[PDB]
Amino acid sequence: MVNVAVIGAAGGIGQSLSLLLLRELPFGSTLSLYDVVGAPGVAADLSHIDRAGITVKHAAGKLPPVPRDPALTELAEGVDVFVIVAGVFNVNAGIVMDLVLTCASVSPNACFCIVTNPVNSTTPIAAQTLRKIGVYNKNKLLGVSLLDGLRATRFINNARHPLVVPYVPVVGGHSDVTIVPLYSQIPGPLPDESTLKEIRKRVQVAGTEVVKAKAGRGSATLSMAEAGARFTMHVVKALMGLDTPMVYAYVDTDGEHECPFLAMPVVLGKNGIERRLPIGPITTVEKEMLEEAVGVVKKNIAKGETFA
Amino acid sequence: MVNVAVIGAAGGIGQSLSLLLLRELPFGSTLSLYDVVGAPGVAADLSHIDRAGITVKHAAGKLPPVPRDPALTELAEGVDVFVIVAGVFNVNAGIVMDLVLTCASVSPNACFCIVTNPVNSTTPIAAQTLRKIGVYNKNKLLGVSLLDGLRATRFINNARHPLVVPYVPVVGGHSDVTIVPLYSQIPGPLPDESTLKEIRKRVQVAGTEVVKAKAGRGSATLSMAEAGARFTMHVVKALMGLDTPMVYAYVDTDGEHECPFLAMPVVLGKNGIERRLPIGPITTVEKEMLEEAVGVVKKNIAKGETF
Amino acid sequence: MVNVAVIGAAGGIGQSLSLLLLRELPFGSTLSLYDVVGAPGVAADLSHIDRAGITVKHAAGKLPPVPRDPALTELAEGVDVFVIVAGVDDLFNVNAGIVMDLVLTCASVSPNACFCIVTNPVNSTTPIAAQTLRKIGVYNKNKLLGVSLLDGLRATRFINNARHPLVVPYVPVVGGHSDVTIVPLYSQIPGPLPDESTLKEIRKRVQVAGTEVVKAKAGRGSATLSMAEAGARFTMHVVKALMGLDTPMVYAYVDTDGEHECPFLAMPVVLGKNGIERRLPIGPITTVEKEMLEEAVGVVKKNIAKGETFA
Amino acid sequence: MVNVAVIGAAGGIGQSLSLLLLRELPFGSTLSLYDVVGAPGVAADLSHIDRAGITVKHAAGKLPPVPRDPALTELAEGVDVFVIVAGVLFNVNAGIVMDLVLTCASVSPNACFCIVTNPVNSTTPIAAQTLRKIGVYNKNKLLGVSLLDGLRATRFINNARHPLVVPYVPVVGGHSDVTIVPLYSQIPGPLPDESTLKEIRKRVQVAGTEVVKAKAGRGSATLSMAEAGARFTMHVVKALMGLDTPMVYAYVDTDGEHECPFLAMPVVLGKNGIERRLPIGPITTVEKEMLEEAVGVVKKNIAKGETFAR
Repeated sequence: MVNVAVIGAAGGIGQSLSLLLLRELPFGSTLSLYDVVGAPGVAADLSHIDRAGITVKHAAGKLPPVPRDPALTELAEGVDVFVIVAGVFNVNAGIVMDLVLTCASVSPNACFCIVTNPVNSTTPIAAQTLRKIGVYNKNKLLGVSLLDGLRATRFINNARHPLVVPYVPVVGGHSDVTIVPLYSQIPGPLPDESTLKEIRKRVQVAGTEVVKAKAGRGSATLSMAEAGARFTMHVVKALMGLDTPMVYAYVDTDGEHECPFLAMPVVLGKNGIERRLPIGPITTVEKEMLEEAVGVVKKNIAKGETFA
Repeated sequence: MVNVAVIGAAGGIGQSLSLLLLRELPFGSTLSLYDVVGAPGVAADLSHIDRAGITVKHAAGKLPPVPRDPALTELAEGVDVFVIVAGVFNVNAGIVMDLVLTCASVSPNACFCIVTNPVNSTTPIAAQTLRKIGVYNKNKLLGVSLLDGLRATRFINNARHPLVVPYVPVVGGHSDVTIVPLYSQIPGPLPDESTLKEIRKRVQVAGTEVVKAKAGRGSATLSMAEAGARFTMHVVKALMGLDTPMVYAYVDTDGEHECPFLAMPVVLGKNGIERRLPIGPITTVEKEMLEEAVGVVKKNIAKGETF
Repeated sequence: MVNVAVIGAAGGIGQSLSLLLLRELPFGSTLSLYDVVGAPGVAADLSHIDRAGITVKHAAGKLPPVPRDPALTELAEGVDVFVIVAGVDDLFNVNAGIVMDLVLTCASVSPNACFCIVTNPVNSTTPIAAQTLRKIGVYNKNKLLGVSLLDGLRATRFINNARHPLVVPYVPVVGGHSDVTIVPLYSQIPGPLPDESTLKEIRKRVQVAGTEVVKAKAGRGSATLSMAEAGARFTMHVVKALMGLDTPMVYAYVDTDGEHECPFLAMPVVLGKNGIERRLPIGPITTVEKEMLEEAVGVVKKNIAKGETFA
Repeated sequence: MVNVAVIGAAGGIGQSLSLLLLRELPFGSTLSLYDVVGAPGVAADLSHIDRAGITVKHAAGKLPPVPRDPALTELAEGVDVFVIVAGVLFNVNAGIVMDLVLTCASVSPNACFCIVTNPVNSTTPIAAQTLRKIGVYNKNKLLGVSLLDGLRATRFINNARHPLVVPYVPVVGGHSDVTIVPLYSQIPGPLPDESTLKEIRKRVQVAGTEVVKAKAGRGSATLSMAEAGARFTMHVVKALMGLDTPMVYAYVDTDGEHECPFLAMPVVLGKNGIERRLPIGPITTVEKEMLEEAVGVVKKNIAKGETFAR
């Protein structure tokens, strides 16, 4: 009833994301993997785990890539969700533009989730590609940014033990400074000022901590696989009508905020985004910080939009 | 409550093992990670997932491996379950007997699980390692053999669709040909003779199939991580008195069978192996397969204990 | 999107069944409750639980009963599953008449629905429902089941009590549903079965547990908390198979075409998007179980004829 | 591991409360059912359900009740949580609550008491007086179940803000019909309006009479408090084993804080019971008038029940 495709499934992120998706997909679904190198090896590895009721499809790659690769054209028949996770800005921009053109040509009513690293710039890029073809729904393009909310939630639960909250709202952007946590809109007696400042700074520059631990080897591969798999399950469950979750995602604001591509709460549904909620009441400190984030996001959209 | 340690966690197989454990461990547990290189990087990677109730520790290795190191001893204090997944025959046998020596000197009352490649050979080596120390409980040494059950369940499920079974018994050994799937002891009308031979053969050489598709660049890693993590849930959940599961494993056989280290069903409890069950009824074809399998397993055991 | 209706929700078992169903139904499901008296209370009592995504409807019955109740006809539009648990030396007659009328009223507007029978004289009431559906003109032999999970629950509990740390998830039970017809197949389960002369006592206990419970109640009532646990599980299995989210294997008092000579035995089946899709053979049994089976079948044969003669 | 005793298990609320507790209790625990009439019928009814790892005990009552029932003295040995459910009004119900706490606390002075008897405003302080005569009284181990309001509040708001859904709604005050004050300003998302929040906040305060009206004066919400009572008990047992630290709203005793000694306020459960008492938090002007009035009514109920003990 649902078909989920992963683009770039033989990488570090794609391998772990694929394993978690297999263990949680509903009965009777189907998977689909694609990569230039390593797809056959990964495909005949998940076919041995029992997981009754799940079928795995497979499409091999090609010697150094050519535009509009023929193999991907037959893999994209009848696909409902595309998880575009491929890359290692200039090099990554071309890869995103190449893939969306091939995938959207066969299936034009599907949903897209962007997981490539500079989400601020590749999300608007994908909007231009769908405009040239002539098919574009603003309610079916989402940029995954749930990783920051996972870091904000963890950092507050370890400071107010044994008081535990499920989630924390985060708005703004998703790169380095455009992330702003709204710690005031959660139940409980917030710890103190001049300590929320240290916690708020940690969430923004938490990425550089992981790459420093690896001594410049890699990045936080395991974190985004968990964050990507959680968000992907939200879309499919809402697609079948088994949920109406309220999540935070980098979406296109139809009016609303002056910035056209802010990261604001939404309500998912059968047809995609269903409701766009206002940010809500915020304090003075979170007001000055938010106004600085919107300015930086403005340039990021334009720079990404210069390419395409 | 319960402390779980994964030795050799920065490898390709052990990285997916740790991620799966963090999402299933009970509230208030602990996770310990150790490897020679790359331990801190994995450590400050899972610490960012929220997962309230779980703490994470780690210990870093050093220059090319030396004998028993202080870093491994400090992490091993008060550890209930040890998962040994580390390696690259003689190269792996030397590594395994070193970690068990250093781990068992600080927590002799723990449960040891073996994940490394020569299962029929590394498991008796660890038992001979513990005897030399002075402490060895035959109910607290298990060799993981759940991958064969996962393969045999999938292959038989594809053939009898839409009939689904939760598990399939597998006895014998682990290497290539000692694996004997007992398809007669499952509920249902088995498809047909002269077809089960191919299915039983596919399970025997399923490992070689993955390496060929990888162009001889590696082996299965995503499938072995799932089996290793699933088995550790049974041991931990039973230790804290929340279940008593019946599993198949490559365990010691005191009395019972003639082979000193056959793989047979057991029942797990608050002290480890508490009840060993007989293999049960079999047919003629499976009896012949088990007769040849026993001969190779006996020879495999002797070679490992010699080392 | 699935519609599940519980007929007789204000009785002793209907209330617990409805409460158990409310917490397990899938998102977007709808629950209907009908009874002659007491339906509004159950309705605007269950509606105050959170249960996001589930709507609760109801239709109150009437005065001393009348045939073809107009409220039931209106409530039966757009229904997928019918869960029929409604009833009070002549206990059989009242229940048979009630079931006949209820099936006649419910199937006249939704012929493509599943019927589940939970009224106690199962062996005689299931062929009554089949014959009524035949009389109407619509009858699907893969969409008519009789719940028989209570005996399996009892057998599993007893055999797990016998063997201390060795647990099994289920136990095959074939035959019928009365006290002489239940026959557990203890040979087709893993492990070293305890001993002879200890299994006969267990089988007798499985057969007489109902009278044990009734007598323990000082002759005042019957088993209601246990009977409501089985119906909820069977209904969950049916709805999840119908929606396409599973294909499980169950034991139920279903029809058989061909196979056994007895028209309405209880054998393992596999459920699918169209109800039953594959009936399986009973399997290999030992000699002691064989002797029970031929005696079990004889009583079931005479049970079926009474129900058919009633119509 | 954990022994849970349900007092009054053969009643309308107790029977359904026991059925839900059998399906959700952790492996390795034990149930204990007691009542004056009908205990044997219920006890040998839940033992047929397999649920491997659970043992069901039983203890019959007596003739028309006598003080200090001997049968209730052996069952009280080893219990870890007591769920007082027996009931029929204030004069009759106060005698029953006073008798059972006296017998149970004399054998198991280190257990948790979860009062579910109907006059929660008046019966909770009564049990405090009973425990003081014996000489053992822990204020962190005595709680009153008032979770049926949060269930009613969440369902009513979620039916008007579709498709926006919240998991819980904070409710404080008391528990009868005027002492309930829901705090609808403390939830995420844009609140609907005014002059409609007034009708919603009022319905939560008069919902009990609506259930009785539908029954034509035959009963009350038996199924609702069974679900509410069973869900609340699971929080306490899990926090005793150390498997959770939930934050819940309950009618507890405050060691200072509010001037009213028995307000309903948020708390944090732990290994020893209540581990933290949290401030109510910011509220709006409209809800400020309701809360100030509610405290005045609550004060009478505490003193009305605390003088019956003498």
